[PDB]
Amino acid sequence: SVAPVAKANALRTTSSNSIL
Amino acid sequence: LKFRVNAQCATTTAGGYVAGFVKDAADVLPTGTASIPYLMSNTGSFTQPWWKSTVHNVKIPQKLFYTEAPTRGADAVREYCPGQFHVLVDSKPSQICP
Amino acid sequence: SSNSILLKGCDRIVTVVDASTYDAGSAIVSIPITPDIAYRLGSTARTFQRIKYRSLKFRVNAQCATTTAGGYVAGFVKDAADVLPTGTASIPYLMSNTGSFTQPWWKSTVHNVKIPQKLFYTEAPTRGADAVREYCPGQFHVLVDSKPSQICPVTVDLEWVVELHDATFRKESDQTAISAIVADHTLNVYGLPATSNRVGHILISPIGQTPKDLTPTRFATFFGFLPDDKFCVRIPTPVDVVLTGDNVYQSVEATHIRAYLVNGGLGIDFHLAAYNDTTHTIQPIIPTLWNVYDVTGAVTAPFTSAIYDNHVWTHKDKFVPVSFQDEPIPGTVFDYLYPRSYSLPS
Amino acid sequence: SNSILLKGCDRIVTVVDASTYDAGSAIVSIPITPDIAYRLGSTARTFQRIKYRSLKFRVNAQCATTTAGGYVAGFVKDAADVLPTGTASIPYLMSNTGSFTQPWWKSTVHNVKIPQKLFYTEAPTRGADAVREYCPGQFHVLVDSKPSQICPVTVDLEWVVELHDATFRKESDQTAISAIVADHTLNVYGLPATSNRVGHILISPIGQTPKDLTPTRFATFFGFLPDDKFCVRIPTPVDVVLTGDNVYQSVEATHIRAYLVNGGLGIDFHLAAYNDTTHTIQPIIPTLWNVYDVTGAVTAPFTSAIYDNHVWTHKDKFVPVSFQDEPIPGTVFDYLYPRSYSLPS
Amino acid sequence: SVAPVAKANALRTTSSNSILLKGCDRIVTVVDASTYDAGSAIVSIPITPDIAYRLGSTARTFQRIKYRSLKFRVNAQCATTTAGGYVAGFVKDAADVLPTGTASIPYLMSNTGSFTQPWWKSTVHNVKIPQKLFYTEAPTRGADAVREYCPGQFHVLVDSKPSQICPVTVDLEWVVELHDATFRKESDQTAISAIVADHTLNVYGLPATSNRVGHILISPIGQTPKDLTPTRFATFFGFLPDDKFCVRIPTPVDVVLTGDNVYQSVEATHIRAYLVNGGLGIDFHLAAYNDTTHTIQPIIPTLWNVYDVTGAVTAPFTSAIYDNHVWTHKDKFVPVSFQDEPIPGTVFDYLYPRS
Amino acid sequence: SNSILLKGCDRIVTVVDASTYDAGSAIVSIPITPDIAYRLGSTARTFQRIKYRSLKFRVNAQCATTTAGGYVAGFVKDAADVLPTGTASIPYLMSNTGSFTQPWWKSTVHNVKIPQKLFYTEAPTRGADAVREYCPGQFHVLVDSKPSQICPVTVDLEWVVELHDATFRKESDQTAISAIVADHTLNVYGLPATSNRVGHILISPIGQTPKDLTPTRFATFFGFLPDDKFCVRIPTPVDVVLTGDNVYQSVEATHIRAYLVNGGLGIDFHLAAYNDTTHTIQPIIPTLWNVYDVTGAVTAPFTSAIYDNHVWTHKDKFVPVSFQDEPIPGTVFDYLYPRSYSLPS
Amino acid sequence: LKFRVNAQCATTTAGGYVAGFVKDAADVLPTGTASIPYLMSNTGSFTQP
Ligand SMILES: [Ca+2]
Ligand SMILES: [Ca+2]
Ligand SMILES: [Ca+2]
Ligand SMILES: [Ca+2]
Ligand SMILES: [Ca+2]
Repeated sequence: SVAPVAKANALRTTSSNSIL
Repeated sequence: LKFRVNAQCATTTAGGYVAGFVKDAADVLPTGTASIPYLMSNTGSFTQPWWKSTVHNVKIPQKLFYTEAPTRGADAVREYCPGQFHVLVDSKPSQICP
Repeated sequence: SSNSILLKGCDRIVTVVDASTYDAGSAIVSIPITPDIAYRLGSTARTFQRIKYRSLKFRVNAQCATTTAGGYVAGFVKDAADVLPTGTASIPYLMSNTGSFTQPWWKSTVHNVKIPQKLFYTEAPTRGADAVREYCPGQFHVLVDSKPSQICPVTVDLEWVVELHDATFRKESDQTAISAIVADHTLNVYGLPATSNRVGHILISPIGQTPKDLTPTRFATFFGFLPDDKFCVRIPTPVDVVLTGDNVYQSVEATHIRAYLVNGGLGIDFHLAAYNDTTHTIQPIIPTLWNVYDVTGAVTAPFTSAIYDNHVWTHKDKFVPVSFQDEPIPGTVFDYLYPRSYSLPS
Repeated sequence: SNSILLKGCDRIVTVVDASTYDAGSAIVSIPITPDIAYRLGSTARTFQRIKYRSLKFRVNAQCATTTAGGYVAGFVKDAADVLPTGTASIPYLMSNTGSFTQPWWKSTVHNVKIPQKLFYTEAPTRGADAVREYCPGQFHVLVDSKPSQICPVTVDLEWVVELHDATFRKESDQTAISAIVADHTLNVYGLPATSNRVGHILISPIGQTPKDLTPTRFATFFGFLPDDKFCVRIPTPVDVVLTGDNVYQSVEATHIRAYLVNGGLGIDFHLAAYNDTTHTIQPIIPTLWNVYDVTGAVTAPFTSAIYDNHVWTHKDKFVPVSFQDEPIPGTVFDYLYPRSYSLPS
Repeated sequence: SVAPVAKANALRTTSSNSILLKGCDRIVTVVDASTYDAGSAIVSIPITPDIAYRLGSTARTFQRIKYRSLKFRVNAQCATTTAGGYVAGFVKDAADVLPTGTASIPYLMSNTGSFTQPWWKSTVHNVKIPQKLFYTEAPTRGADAVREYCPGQFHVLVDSKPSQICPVTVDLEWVVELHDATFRKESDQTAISAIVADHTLNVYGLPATSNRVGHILISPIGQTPKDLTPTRFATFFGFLPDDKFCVRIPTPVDVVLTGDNVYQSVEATHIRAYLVNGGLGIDFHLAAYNDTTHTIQPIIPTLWNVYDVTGAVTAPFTSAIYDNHVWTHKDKFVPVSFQDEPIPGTVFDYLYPRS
Repeated sequence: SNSILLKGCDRIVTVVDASTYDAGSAIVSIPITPDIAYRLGSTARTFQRIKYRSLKFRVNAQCATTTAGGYVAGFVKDAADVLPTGTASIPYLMSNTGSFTQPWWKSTVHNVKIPQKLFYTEAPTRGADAVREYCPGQFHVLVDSKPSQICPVTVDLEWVVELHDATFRKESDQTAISAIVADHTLNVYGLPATSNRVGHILISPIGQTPKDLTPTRFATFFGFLPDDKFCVRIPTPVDVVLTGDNVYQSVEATHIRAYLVNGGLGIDFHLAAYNDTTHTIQPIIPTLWNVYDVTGAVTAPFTSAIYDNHVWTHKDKFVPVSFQDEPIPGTVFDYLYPRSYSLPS
Repeated sequence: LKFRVNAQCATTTAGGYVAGFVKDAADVLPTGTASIPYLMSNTGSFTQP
């Protein structure tokens, strides 16, 4: 295993739902 | 519930963090550097270097909680809270880590 | 069934260490495997007699920066009683042991130890001699191969799985033993000059020759915790004291160092001491305050002067805290009354 | 090939009247080694190691259902473990896997699954006392609540073992002997120097004043009658200082020994040690203590002496040895200095 | 291809194998048993890899051993004109200590394989110890549990005192399994006792006006004690002393230093060898660790230094009184450095060639 | 039947900082004999001959990719061959069949196919030094280009061998010891005859004037502290001539020995040889040198003496022996005269 | 190779010897004081009056 300059916070798009 | 701990720093930054979830509202982590190994004995329990960001899913008991604390009568804390989430500083970051 | 379980869990075996402050070859982790090493494991293991370690996985969390050069050697020596050489030469010794490896300070690993499927006792034997081999499958180590340039925080966790067998409950009737936290100085007693006020008193003598009394913030820096007028300790080797008065003479082994109130109780100092048969308790051996029986049964304090033998104590010496009447003090009681900085292991 | 399989059965504890024990005290707490059963012992003394195939304890109490109270029994499977010595022993013992409670009128039999390990048959005479190697654990019978009337209790052991590695050893190396009564002590005083009473062993009833140790009292303290050649190794040595003209010498009193006085009519007891001159334990009376000078000649230059005060309780264990410091065996001791025959121990 | 901050040395866990060895070594050699009386044990060595050169060398590289076969060969060089005999045998318990000897013979004889023989005949013993897995070293930390690292001890008792010079030798022909690979430190030299039972070492302190009154002397149990010439030391111990011979005493001897207005008692814990007259001779004296010099020194009043409360060093002692003591062939002296460190075997062997 | 198959692994070289080596110099050049690995050594000392089934060298360098430069490693399969000792070593070594080059930040493992011959396990103590019989060749790690920053380097050896023919031998017969520094020398002068300084060993920093050899300097030259009984066999004997009234004698100085001066406060170092009179190595001071005459009587007839000038460099190998000329073992020497613990050698 | 060591010394002679074969032409033994246990480690070696 190799060490990077940096690892980036896992890209996660906030997702919601519509309600009644 | 999934907690996203982000730390936007380079692998040059030494040290790490410890995170996890205590599944009782009443419980109270010992307030020293001793908090860490206590928290670590709880079932969810990450340690990562400051440069490594995580996501932590937390299986929560499928009980119904009240949504607010009691304004009347006694403060039975376990009825409205499923427990605390913690992120502790194992070892101080060697440089600015946000 | 009962009388037998299978238990899994992950706990913290050892809390943070900065390897950047450790001489090459020294161990930053040197831990004998016993159930009490892990919070959850130790608690449940108390409720059984024998244990079998099915899997032990050491999670070594090395969080040194990816630039910081150098590495660590870590292994598991398979004998509780063995002891690595205090030197840089420990490392090639340890490398020779099975399952050993190096890895740079930034690289954490999860090393799996393969433990003999023998049943061990779960606790140190309360009766008899401390055969460490009976209850400990071995020691887990982490040595500093190449001392880190910069800060280098390192920790260890354990993934364990064990069988617990034969169900009892232990008191637990455990007791502590202290030694000095720091090694840059010693504490000692003096018998010369006979005239002095601090004769038989305990003093701290640094590398800097001159002895000095215990502030006791001085005591604090030697033992790692604060004193208390109820502090008493058993000495590894007794110290001869010679009481003498008007046509009377007695010899006494100073078996204890005790704290005692000084000049109207708003002060504390430390003196040599032994169990007094009259008082049925541990008192500081002071001529006028030392009482004794005579043939008739009467008690008297005829001693006017005393001659204490010189003696020094080091980091190496093992003290053991005991309530007056040398009654051993439980581990949790001592840790409360006399709290040291929280570390793991203890 | 040498090894054997021995069945048998043997009284472990002889009858006792439980109505005299307090609540919390044990009528039995006994580490299982072969030497407790007669038959088992006498054969296993001719073998080095042992496996306990089977153990069944028979607790008998021959009393009527009129007798109130009960007992608690069980087996702790670790030689090292030590039941808390209060009334607290009971609930601790009860948390162990075998754990009866019965009324005093109900007798039982208790089988004990023992780990199938090989134990040594004797404790180590050399090196450290790693107790777990020769004992699989203790058997206990505790007095939950004192019997309301005379209830006599016994314990038999049905046993089956395997024996291996052929040797032979004697019933004992040595014996240890403690006091029978607990409201007394033995004392040495040296404090009033001029007294002719210093150095001699005395009996103090803890409240009362101490008095000279006479055979009739000795009896009530130790459970047997002393004699001309009673001698004992004390557990902690006592310091002694002898002096004369141009002469001083420190001597550790390592024994209490009997010696005879006023022609041999009576006998008294004195601190004592081995005299390199005579190669015998002697009573350390300054005029009578002999030493070598550098030329090898023997003198007795001492005239004064200072004994350090010391005390001994029912907790102290004295070991009988002959003069010459040869520790005297159990069988032999019991023969020379007989006490009441109880069995356990 | 991309360049990292760093690449980590390929993780490789050292892996070894367990072996089965055969071999043989001289296990013990004695000279002149003759002085030893009936029941004395001229040989009783507890079996451990340490004892044999060759075994001990390999066993050093393993944590755990299993002695599948031990075969002992007892010889005695005593000519066929020597009367008397011996019993030899193996006791399968590291802890057992024999009766006194007078009666040890019939005990040893009850242990299987044990044989009785005249001095001028040899015996051979095939001992087996299957299915038992020992450590290869006495525990460093913790209590010394003899049974963990030792399968028994091998004895040779004098049955009838030999009439003439009767040196004895035991040779072991072993075959073992070794497991769990480690590497240990060299073996520290073990306790030493006399090679002769008709002599004692002695310290007399009594005639205080005497020149040699803290010294160690050798008394032929018959007559008056003599000074310890190196040649005598050798006849008693088996080797020649040197100027840094220091050895730990079995039980400490009390000593009392003194001068006007100054008193101090000193637990004498060693016998040092010091230099006698202007660095050409050598004598032996009671000794103790000196906190002033951080070394074990002979307890001579005028040369014994101590700290005082100020921290300063002073030599205020003018007279001194030594309690008498006696050492015998039955006593165990542990060779140590002037720092009370046990010296490793090979170093001892080099400083102290036997004979 | 005696023979075995041993697996293991062992540190060959302990960590070093490559950033301090020059280009062309080797951080390792090491002839493979069992005595370098601890585990391997300690077992193969109990066997006469050996086959190397497997050898894998692990070169570790725990540094960041920021560190410039690289290393070259490989194995020369002949014990006799000798890499040219310049920066030229590198391209020579590279022509051998195994031959890595890597940047300092890249650690490797190098397997080495070794001829399946049986080697002796030790060098010959008798007869000629036919080196090819006990060594299959040297392993080298050379500094191509000096590391731009601290790069710590180690070498482990994964090994698998067969061992045959059962014997036993000690870690060493003797040891050889050279200088630690290279900008100095040791000197003997006899040239200004009248000087009280002749014959004694001195330290000259090659440019500076020579000065008396004192413990503190001795330390910086040899890497350890001398003492009362430091003695050494020199590689080339030095001639010495003693004279008196009707008396002359030539004596080869075969040792440098320490002796003590001015009461024993300090110590100095002198040419020395074995004295047949006293059976000990002695410092060859005319008044103190004793000899036999034909009648067997011992005299010390010498009053003058002439020492021949000699020089010693960091290239000279001194061998420690006790007086009596018994060469002292490595383990023992290291114990008596401790230096910094490095591993290879 | 089969070696037969005899010694004419009569049964009244005390002392003994060790005999054995070292499978290396180059080995030289310890000094003797300690050669005995070395020689004894080489297989086939026997100690005898
Ligand atoms: Ca609400
Ligand atoms: Ca237990
Ligand atoms: Ca036994
Ligand atoms: Ca070991
Ligand atoms: Ca060879």
